Amino acid sequence: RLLERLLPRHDDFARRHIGPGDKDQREMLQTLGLASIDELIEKTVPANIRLKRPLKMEDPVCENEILATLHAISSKNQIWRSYIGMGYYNCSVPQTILRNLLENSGWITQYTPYQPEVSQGRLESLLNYQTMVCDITGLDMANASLLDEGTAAAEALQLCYRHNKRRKFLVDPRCHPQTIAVVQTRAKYTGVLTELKLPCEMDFSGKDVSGVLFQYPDTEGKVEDFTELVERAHQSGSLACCATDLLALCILRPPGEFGVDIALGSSQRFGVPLGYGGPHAAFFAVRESLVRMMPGRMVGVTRDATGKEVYRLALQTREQHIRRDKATSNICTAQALLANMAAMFAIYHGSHGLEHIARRVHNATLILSEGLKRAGHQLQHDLFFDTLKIQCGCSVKEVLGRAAQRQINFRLFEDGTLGISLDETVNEKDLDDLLWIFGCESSAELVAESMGEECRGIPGSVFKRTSPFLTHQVFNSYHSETNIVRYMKKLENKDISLVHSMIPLGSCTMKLNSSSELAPITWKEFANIHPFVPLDQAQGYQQLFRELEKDLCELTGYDQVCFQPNSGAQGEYAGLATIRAYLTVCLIPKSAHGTNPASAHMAGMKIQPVEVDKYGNIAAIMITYPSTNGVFEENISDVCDLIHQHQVYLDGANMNAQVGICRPGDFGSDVSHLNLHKTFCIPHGGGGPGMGPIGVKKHLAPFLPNHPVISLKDACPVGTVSAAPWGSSSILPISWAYIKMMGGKGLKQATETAILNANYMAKRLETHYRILFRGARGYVGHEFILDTRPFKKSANIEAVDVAKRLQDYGFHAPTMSWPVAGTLMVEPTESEDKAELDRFCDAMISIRQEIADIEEGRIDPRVNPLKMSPHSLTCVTSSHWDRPYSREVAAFPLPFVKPENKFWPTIARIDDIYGDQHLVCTCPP
Amino acid sequence: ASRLLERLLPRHDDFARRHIGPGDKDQREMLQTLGLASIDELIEKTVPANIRLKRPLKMEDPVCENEILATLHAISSKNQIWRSYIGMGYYNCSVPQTILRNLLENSGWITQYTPYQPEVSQGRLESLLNYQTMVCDITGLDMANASLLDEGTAAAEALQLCYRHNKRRKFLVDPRCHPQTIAVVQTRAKYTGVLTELKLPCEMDFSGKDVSGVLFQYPDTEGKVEDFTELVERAHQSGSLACCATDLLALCILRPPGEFGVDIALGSSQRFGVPLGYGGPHAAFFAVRESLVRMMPGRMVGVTRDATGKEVYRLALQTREQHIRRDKATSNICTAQALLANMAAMFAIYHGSHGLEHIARRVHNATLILSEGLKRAGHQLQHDLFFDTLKIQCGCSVKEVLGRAAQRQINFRLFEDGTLGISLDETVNEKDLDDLLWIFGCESSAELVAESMCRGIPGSVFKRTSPFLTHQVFNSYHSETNIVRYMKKLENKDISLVHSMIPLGSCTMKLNSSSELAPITWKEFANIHPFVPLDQAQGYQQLFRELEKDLCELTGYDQVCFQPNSGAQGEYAGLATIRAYLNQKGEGHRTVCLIPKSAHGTNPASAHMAGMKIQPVEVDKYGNIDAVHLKAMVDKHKENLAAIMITYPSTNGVFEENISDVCDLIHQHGGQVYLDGANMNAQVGICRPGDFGSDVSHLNLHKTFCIPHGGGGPGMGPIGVKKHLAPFLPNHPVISLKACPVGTVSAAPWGSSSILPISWAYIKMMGGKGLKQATETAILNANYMAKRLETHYRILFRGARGYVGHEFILDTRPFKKSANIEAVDVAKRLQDYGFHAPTMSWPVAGTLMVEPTESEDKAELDRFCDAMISIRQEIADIEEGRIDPRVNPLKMSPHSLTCVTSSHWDRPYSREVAAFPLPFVKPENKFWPTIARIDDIYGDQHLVCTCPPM
Ligand SMILES: *Cc1c(COP(=O)(O)O)cnc(C)c1O
Ligand SMILES: *Cc1c(COP(=O)(O)O)cnc(C)c1O
Repeated sequence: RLLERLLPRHDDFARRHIGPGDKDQREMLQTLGLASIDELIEKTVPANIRLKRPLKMEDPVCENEILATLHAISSKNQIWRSYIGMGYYNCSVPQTILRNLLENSGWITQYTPYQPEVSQGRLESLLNYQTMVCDITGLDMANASLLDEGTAAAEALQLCYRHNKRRKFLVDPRCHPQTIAVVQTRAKYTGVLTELKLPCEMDFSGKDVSGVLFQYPDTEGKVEDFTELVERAHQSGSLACCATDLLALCILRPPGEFGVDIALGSSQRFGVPLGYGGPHAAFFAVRESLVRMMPGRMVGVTRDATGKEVYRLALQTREQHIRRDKATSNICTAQALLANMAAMFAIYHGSHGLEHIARRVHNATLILSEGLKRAGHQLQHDLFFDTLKIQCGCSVKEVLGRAAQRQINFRLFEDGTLGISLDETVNEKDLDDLLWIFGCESSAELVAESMGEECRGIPGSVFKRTSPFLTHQVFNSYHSETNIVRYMKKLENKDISLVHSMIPLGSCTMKLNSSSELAPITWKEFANIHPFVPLDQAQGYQQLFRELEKDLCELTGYDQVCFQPNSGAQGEYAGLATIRAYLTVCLIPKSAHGTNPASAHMAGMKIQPVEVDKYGNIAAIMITYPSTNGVFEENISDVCDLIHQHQVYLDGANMNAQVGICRPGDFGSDVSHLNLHKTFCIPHGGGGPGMGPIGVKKHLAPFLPNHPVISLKDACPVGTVSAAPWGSSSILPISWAYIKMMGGKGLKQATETAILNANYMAKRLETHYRILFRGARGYVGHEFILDTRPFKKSANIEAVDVAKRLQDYGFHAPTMSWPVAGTLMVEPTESEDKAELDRFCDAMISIRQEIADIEEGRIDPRVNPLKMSPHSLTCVTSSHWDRPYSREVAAFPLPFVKPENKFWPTIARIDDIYGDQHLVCTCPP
Repeated sequence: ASRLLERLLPRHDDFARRHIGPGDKDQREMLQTLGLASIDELIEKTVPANIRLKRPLKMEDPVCENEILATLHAISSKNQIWRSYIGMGYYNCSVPQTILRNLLENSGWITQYTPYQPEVSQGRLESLLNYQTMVCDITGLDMANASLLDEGTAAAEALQLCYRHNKRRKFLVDPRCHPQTIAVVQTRAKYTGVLTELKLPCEMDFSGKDVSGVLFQYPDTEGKVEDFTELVERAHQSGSLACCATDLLALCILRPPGEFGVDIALGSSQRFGVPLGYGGPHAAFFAVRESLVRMMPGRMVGVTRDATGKEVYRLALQTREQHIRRDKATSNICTAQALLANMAAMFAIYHGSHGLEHIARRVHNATLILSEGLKRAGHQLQHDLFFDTLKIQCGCSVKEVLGRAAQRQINFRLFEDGTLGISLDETVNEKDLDDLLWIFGCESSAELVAESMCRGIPGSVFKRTSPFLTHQVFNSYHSETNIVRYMKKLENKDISLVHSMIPLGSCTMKLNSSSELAPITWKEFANIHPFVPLDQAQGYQQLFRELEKDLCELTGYDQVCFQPNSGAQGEYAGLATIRAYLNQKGEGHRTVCLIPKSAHGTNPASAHMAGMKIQPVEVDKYGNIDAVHLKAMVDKHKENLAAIMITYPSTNGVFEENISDVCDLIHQHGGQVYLDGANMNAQVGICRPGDFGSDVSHLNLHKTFCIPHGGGGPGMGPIGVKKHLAPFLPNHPVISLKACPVGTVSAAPWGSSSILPISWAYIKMMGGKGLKQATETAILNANYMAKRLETHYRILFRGARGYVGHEFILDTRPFKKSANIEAVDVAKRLQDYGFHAPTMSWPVAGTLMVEPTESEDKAELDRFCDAMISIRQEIADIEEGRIDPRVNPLKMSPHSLTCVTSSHWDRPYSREVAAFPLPFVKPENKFWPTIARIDDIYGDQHLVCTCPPM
């Protein structure tokens, strides 16, 4: 149009997202000996599996309009005061943690702390989170987060099965309903029988029961003594698992002190938004003797090469990347970032501030309780923390009518009674609205005057907490705003992130997490809605779900998406369970991510491994296209046809090599998870949050996950896989914004440049290191493997030496020893420009020459920069220097590493064995 | 006495507990160190009894931090965000979100102040050098400063520069300059003694050789692009200078002032990625020819060497500024708009010349399109050639147009003569063009108008053909990934409040809280045009009233004027109001202003700018105003006495015993009392300047009331006045503030309105109790530090009973004789201990002045005292011969990373002593000075004030 020539688009976000401009791409193409981008794709991606017609999507939205566009959606939501409860409680998110951690690119762009020596910040903070959970729950050791409350409870069930092998598990029906549904789904496919029984109905006599799950306080609000239940279970060989609340436990005697084996719940009310379901770090802590069976990551204390006390992920042999189908769970990405928010919450308040918040909430509930009783309403339970169950003396409708006038939501119980869960945000004004809602012609002031100040409730009961918590210096040091900012910065600056340098982690897609994408996750219209609100309050979210679904259906070739799964691994489990509901043998290549076999074990499938040939190539199969080695298989249609002849799950984690070029649904796949936090810009967050939505073909849609609280429907659902119906809803705007900004053209170009960048790097490094696997005509997809294994024989150099030595050149290492042990796998993504790629290649080329010096007797084979790496500031600034290379070689190996940009590894090399032999997983004194 | 509810259900939080560092335990220990039982005893012994409050501050109940944003939202949502195409120097722009998030809302960019200590400030120094380079390239002039306050104040500075250059008393102003620009220039001329004349180029008479300079605008306020070559040449042939107000976006496609002979180019940098802000803050630009640079106002970054010979940055030719030359300085300006200059530089780095040309072409073509649509519809365009601004005579009724405009919530500029101004901007899309065309009754769409259309600037002789932004810095960081990395690189070179206490005397480096900062980027504050109709800014009005009333109550004044956009502007404004009052009263012969020699350099400069005869008053050996010399000087000038400028407490941190007497004395002899409020952090909740005889004070919101220091701006300097001065307070020619106004001192009626919420939020969160406690702890902390250092260094001045206020001076001068150690040695050596130095060599040369503020806790204060105590022992080593006097830690400081990690080490102390002097300085928190010691003389001898190659 002539308008478009006179008045072009204001901006094109693809130009900001994609690093290499025109000049870079031409030069990279010259380096590959190719005339154009299309030629590269034609020589990489098999012709017969490419798209017929280009992605059909909306015209791209300029970056300078994306927030107004999205506001037109989010403003459709209504922000009521929700006192629904059910595991989500509004809280006061300290603005300084929101600003300096959540909206800080130096906290949120890094991923899992695999490389500890450039990750001590987030490792300390996750150690703070564990310490907090252990102190408050009263149990011995806690993990570095699970996905949500209900999954954490399923993991408790699974832990119990792993401990004693018994096929029965008793559930208290007073657990939250979404918790029950997720535990029953896991039990169903793991082969364990669950029974809904109250403590008095629970029969342990038969010595068949693995464990019991109850809640404290329970879903109705009641505080109950489980000492006797726990003792009865113990005398019959069963374990006792307790879902709980960290705020409640600030004044309640905790599960640890009435014999509980496993304590779990959500950390959400410790300073994290409602988020319309997530993301929230769940907690999960166990007795000392159960720790070998712990799920997820767990920070421990160890030594470095100098003997300094330092942090690192401990007992890693439990996890998916080592033990695969024999692992303690399929979980990979958890909710590291939001665990760190909650730990900062507890550091900022201290035990003293958490007691103040908890007492205040409880007294506000006690006050409301007396007001309602005065007015002729009936309270079902005398002792509670923050939650009342009310039989209305007057009409329930007229109450709800008034409640609607003050825009307040209650929990509507099946039996016609009401749930009210007060929280940290509740003040006098709200109590007055609440008392007016129930027709009590008395204010909160006046009700309080005739209560007196004899202690009542929890402080006046035998359930009074007497044990201390958060006595470590870290929880009693950073209470001024000035101090917490300084502390958050100190830990930030220890962690190498995307504000520093490329993090080319294979199968992680460390691409740009844009500001404009990130902004909306802290908008009140997304962050401050309770997941279980009536749907007329969440019509903005509905529209977001539809638009993102439709877009994702179009990129993948599937028919319907389910947002419920809140990690890739959860999507695999969900996808496999949907295949089983539609219908047990699951074929899995040995090249598959460790989540693949673990998910299948969790979904109750018999795993048959399939071998990989020497060129790297190969109820259901799990495939990945491209290969977890970055190579496109020539005849993937044939594999899909073959399985269908006798369903096909396709792992989507490598979709950044596909988008706008080919689609898994077009070539025979029935179901895929997508990693939104890897391909679609959700921030990696130090190891979470992520989302793992599954696209399915028409025929699987009737069996997709449902939810017992908010209904997601010929339906025949597999069950329920996450605590919240659409998982971590509040981070979904990030991927919607990427997609709507990029458009069809931009998304295609991003995939193009991801492949270009990976091949350019491989090309540059091919005469220095072996590129282990390639496609039929020699080209890789979006990543490649450098075979460092030969340097073991020639120089006694291991991949780990190269990993640590890279830190000295200003780079986080690529992915290590997977899919192939003793190798590096490299994924630059599209967001990094030529000069950044050239620095990484030059660092590797220079390291190659260091290996050559050892291979040639030019430098001591025991004491060289590779074996002594990383080189800390304390090492390099010491007066003591007794090494046969200079300090310049150690810390500034090439001229692009300058004092002006020098990132310091904060410690010497990590000792892996020592920490697991001296297991300490709480902040030491 | 409390309600039962308040005991069962106390306040959710108290922000004073987060703002004030020392808790109960700290304060008890500090009190023990002072030998005092309680806080009240301290105050009783510090602040004289007779000037203290008779009753507590009467203020609203404090607002919990967890409700402050909801409370403020109830005010801000009263504003209406229309699409404003008013123009008049403010043009909506698309603020790149990544710069907003990673710079504006980064505490690592905004908490630091003026880059006095260059070796821990190279980041923001490079960025200000980027800003200068950008201005110089785009304007085509030789050297630019590191920001002025706004467009109109920059134009007044041009007038003043011209007077300084040639001493002629006439200055010609084009009436097609923006009206607020004219009003601010006329106000400055009025009190400086220069006569302005409003004359069009053809009416301008340069032939008498009595014209200092001329000011015109390009494009002018009506939108027109005109050739000023001949005007400039005529002025030059008669000895006058030519000053040009301009627009940086416009100049991306227009040949700039540099290429038609202009001597001074200025304007606002606001379009380059900074919000409308309902007036501010925006960095103004100001650039000059090579030969005029000695007379430059403000700061200016220059290139120099460090001790190793490395190329590095620092503030250049500092002898021009207020802190050195005082009343002989090139201006009174101190705090400028450093942070917003850095935003605009990042804007230009992110877009490059190529992206700025794209934005500018797009805006211009959007205007050309609108232009053809209006002509088709029967409306008359007054000027053929424009950038983004049309002047329209409506073919139909103006009312029916404005009626329709109101229906699409669009504002135009209403000219006095019944015509309309429309200024398009970067935010204007097809949809808006269509609304605009519908507004004027053109039934054609933008698409259709465009189909029947190079013309405009590209088709004219005004086409820009000169390049700009050819340096690598403007062609390197176009990916979002790169610009984030670049902003971080510069952030991490700058020590800030995310690292350690910055105890800068006379700066009040207190907490800039997140919850206070959050609202400044709310659309309801950030995206309103300063000249909108007032029914669109009723939230702002309510904010102004509430903050005014609160500030009136803390100060004892009757009315506040928010127009002045720095403390120094408030001084100038306050002094000018005193002169207008005196003129009204029959007493304009009174021009003498008495100023103690201890006064901030802004004091004498402001008085010179306001046209007062300065008489210095001496200070005695005890640090007080010399009562004999004062009495003499009062008597000498009693018939001509206009004012005194005092500071309570003194600029040395001491409370004067008889300040009432000083005020009474001046009032006895026919003059008014101006009180410099910059030290109000020692007063709030305890005493009030209005109660003891003061008539007028500026307050520094960016010092006492939590506005972020921003690397040297932004600030606000509101003046409180007594009833009798209120009729003479500044007004504004566009939005009426009323009366017999002094004139207009800032471009925007309430200055930088969008940062005012920060101080409102501090005040409403703290309450009467919290504000008092903050002042209490500021005084406690300062005395505790002085107490701990008194046997190692001389505390130069104290109050009558031995106690200081909120700051104190360490007399380091004796170490010159005993060890050949200068204050600067101590300043640089402190960097090695992880601290930015305190304020240096003012009020007393060769000394350090220390202000911890209330926001820092005991352990942080103890770290600073231990660093000083340890440095004392280093000085002792030189005094007693234990270490070389030339080569020791103090003389070699700061110690950079490159120095300490070198293989070559030839110093008589260890690397550990150099970089980790005490155990609290650890690898895990080590802040590195990024360069060796700065060479001060070399840079001023080899003046280079733009980014050098590569
Ligand atoms: C990264 C990745 C996953 C991620 O699973 P999460 O639970 O989201 O961490 C799964 N599969 C493959 C092949 C991956 O590369
Ligand atoms: C900071 C200051 C000023 C002027 O403030 P600006 O905002 O920089 O103009 C005046 N007097 C004293 C004592 C100051 O500290």
